[PDB]
Amino acid sequence: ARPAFVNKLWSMVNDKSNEKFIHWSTSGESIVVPNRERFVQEVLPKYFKHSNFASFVRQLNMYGWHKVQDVKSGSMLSNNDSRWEFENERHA
Repeated sequence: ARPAFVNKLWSMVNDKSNEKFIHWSTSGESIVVPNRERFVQEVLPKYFKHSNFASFVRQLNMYGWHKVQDVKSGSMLSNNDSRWEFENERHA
């Protein structure tokens, strides 16, 4: 209940050190990574010392958040690997 991980995420997803790198999709319930390159290389190690994007997704799962790598409908999806939208709950 109220872990230090979700408590530190409320400041990173904001826009202080990553001002113009990570923003909300529309009003929450999802995060968007327009430039995962400049982000990870200059943001992932600026909070979790030397972790990788894989470790970041691991914490999101054990706390409640989740990734998004499925192809249900997608009229023209499945054609990009550098810009996705984190989901708060894909399945249960």
